[PDB]
Amino acid sequence: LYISWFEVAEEKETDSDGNIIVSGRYRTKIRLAHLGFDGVWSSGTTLRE
Amino acid sequence: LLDTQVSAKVITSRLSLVTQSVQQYINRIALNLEPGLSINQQEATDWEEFANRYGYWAANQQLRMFPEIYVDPTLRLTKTEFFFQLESALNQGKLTDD
Amino acid sequence: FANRYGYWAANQQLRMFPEIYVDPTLRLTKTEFFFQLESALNQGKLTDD
Amino acid sequence: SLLYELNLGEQSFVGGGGWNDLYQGLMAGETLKLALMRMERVYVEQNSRRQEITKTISLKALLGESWPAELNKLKQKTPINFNLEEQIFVEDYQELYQRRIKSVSVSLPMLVGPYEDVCAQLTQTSSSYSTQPNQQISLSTGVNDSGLFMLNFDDERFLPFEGSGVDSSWRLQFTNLKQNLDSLNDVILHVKYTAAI
Amino acid sequence: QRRIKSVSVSLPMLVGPYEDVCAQLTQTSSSYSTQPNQQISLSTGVNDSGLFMLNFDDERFLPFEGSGVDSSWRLQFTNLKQNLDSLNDVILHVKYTAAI
Amino acid sequence: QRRIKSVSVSLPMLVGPYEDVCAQLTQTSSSYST
Amino acid sequence: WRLQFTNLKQNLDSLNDVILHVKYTAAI
Amino acid sequence: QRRIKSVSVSLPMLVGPYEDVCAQLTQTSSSYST
Amino acid sequence: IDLYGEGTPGILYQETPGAWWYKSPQRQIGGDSNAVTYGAMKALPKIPRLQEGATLMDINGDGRLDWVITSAGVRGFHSIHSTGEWTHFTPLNTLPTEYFHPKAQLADLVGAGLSDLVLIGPKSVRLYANQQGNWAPAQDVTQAENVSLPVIGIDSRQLVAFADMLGSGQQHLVEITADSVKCWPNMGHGRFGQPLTLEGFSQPQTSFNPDRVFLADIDGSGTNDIIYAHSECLEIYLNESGNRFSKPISLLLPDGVNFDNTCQLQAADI
Amino acid sequence: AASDPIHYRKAVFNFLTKNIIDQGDMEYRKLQPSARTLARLSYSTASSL
Amino acid sequence: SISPRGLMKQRYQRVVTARNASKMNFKVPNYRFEPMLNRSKSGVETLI
Amino acid sequence: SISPRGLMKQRYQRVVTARNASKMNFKVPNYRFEPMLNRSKSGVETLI
Repeated sequence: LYISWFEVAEEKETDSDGNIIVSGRYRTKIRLAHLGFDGVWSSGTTLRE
Repeated sequence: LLDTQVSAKVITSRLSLVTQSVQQYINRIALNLEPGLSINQQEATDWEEFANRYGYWAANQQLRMFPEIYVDPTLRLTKTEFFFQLESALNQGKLTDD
Repeated sequence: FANRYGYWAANQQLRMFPEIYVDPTLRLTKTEFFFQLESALNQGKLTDD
Repeated sequence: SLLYELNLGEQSFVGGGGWNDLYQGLMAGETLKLALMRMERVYVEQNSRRQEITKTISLKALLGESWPAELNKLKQKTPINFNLEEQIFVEDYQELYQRRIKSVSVSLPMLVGPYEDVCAQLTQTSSSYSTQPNQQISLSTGVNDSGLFMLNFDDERFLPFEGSGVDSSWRLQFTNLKQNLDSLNDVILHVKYTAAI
Repeated sequence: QRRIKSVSVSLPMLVGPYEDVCAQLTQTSSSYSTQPNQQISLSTGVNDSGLFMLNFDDERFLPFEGSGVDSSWRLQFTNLKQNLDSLNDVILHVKYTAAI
Repeated sequence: QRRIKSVSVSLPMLVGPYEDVCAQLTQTSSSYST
Repeated sequence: WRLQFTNLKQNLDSLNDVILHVKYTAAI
Repeated sequence: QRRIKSVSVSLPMLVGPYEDVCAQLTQTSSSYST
Repeated sequence: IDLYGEGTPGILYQETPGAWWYKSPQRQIGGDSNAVTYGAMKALPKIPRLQEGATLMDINGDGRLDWVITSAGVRGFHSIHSTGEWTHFTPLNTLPTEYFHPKAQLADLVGAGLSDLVLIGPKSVRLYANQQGNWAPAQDVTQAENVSLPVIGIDSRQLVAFADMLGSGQQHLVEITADSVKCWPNMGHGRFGQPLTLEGFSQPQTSFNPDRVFLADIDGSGTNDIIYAHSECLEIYLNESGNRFSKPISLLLPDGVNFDNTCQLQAADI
Repeated sequence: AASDPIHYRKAVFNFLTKNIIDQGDMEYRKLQPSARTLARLSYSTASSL
Repeated sequence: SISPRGLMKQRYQRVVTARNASKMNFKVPNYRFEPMLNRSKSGVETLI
Repeated sequence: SISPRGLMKQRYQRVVTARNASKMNFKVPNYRFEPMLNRSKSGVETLI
């Protein structure tokens, strides 16, 4: 088995000193884990950013 | 079949050699040789677990026959942590209705 | 080797042998490289790394 | 000493300046207390049940067919160089994250009779891999000689080889008090060692 | 209550001088409870603790004090390419404690 | 004065070189105490 | 000294001489 | 000087594995003392 | 022990710094040929003598004692001639056991002269393997479950022996109370038969103790005979044909002597 | 010799190969009803010489 | 069949081992707090 | 030839020993720090 999840990574990215804008520049965690055959799902990895 | 010059006037059974040869075939597929339907591993394992041998297979047949005589599920395939919880209950202290 | 026939003889044998059993599990050649290698060999359990 | 147990390699925690001219060095002890405590932390952290086991060896078996001449010259009255091979030792439990010497004992097949002079000396020439002054042990007394009447104590005298690298080479001798030791077979070794999983 | 104290183990074999009695054991797990030094090598044959010691209170210990009595295991005899072919069954000697 | 220090107990049988000696004992009471 | 044994109906009739193991110290 | 350190004592009889032994002893006095 | 091909033994007080004082029987001067006495000691150049299972026996069946080596890791022996020739050390691919408990150490039933060790008792039979002081693997067997189980080491006013009250030469198992005695038919490999009782003995059982008891055959048949001690006597029970026991003989001790737990009986051909 | 600049060292490969088949032979020395079977690799090896 | 019962027992342990292996934690040298109590209290008073 | 292997091993030890003999250092009584800790700490507080 394999499982996957995707933390938004709403990147705070203003030009201004305050970083109120969280898009305009951006990222996102793409993640998955295979099930270890022991049942311990692998710690998981980032498939891409 | 494993058709060998070995003779020694040894008596041998058609049944038995046929069986053995079938096993050969099975194994020639179990290990990747000429492309065979190497079935899913659980089936293959059942092969080595029971069909590997007459008495093994025979016992397997016996079980699969038995409606119930002695299946006596003091343990079982079935499980949930319920089962270990149950065990914990069993093993704690001395037994009581509670 | 020349102290004795068989002593000398064995010397000759080796000096004949192109290779049969020289099998350099060890060897005259050395550098601290060699003890380093050994250290790698003897630490823990073997692995590609 | 902490490093001899810890064997983490050289790092230092003690520092100078505890003494100071102007400030008359008022806090050096506190500095030490700091070091001490953290080291204590490390101590309890790394002292870790470390796996221990012990084997025994024939020197004949180790030396192979040179043994007869070798045994012979040891019958003769001379000191004799000697070796130990780490990999051979490592032939067992050949997996542990660390390997090191604990201790050892040794003994001979006596024929001396009721009380007579068991007498010899031994030292590692070197545990070439590791990390004169009392790295030697005389022998007598026969059975499983520690060269030390003791019972796995922990204080002042110890085997000249505690924590040694399992690699070691040796120098050995029997002290000829103009007396026969010729009727002798091989020695046997009782070697003791420890290892990190 | 019921819990593990401790254990020793032994093998019967007719065996000769200075030979490698040599083995290893771990619980894979005491699944009920509550690698890092959870295993014990063996070289005594008799009453093997894997540990020259006498019920001390300090540092050298079984890999296994206080364990749940539930445990499963993985065992091995290290083949220093030597005979074992005569062997006969282990005896185990387990040590445990319990609240009334 | 008179009082109990300790005690031990044993039984006439070899169960075997390892075998299952297994039993339990308690005083129900040392009716006199203190 | 005064010495005794308690009668508990035992095999007293069998007995025979005692042995003492006395321990002492002395200044040179 | 001379003084008592300690002492032990024992009796011959093969009484038996479980059988009674029942003696008591005291010095009446170590008339010389101190 | 007799070492010197003697047929009768030298006394030999001998220890770890051991004296080797081989005080041994010599003819008395004068008198008949039968006159004998024990002369001077002789210490000798000798083995490590310590921490080894170091012990007396010829084990290989050599007519020469085989002074035992079994220490921590170290196993073998040294052989001693009638000449006192302590041979060089003997590693032999010996295969000694765990000796787990020395309790119940078997010896005889493997075979006369080639005695071998088996820790054993109820419901099971460990197996020997000694040949002439070497071994095959040992094994497991049992005699049939109906057969009564001889069992070792319970001190409850009783005695055990591997001893041939039957005088076959097979030192049959016997169990001996103050009231009953029982002997197992030799079945050699892996077995005994159901045991037979013997009759012709009792003692006041509440007055009894284990030991105070001695076991030598004295009728010369092989049927091991029995002696008990008494406050001023010995009681000697003699085996009827290997089957029962005669009325015990009452032997007064030497005058003024009484035997007790310090005292040690023995039998040897003086 | 142990150093000689010569192909003799191939003897190594020869050895290695025999070791391979020898290993197989031993696992076939184990009781197994597929008692010829994978020994076919022992065949292949041997025949490779 | 008891053999599959064996087998099921074993891999049951294994699957429980999936959780427990963490729970194994790093349970320290036994009996070690009792003396450690001393050192610790020394520290605390040092603070005083 | 294994005998020259012996010999080479041995003087290999010797040549490494050229380095190691110093490294042997003056490695003190075992575990001596554990009790000495007490003496040392006594000194340090003494300073106070």
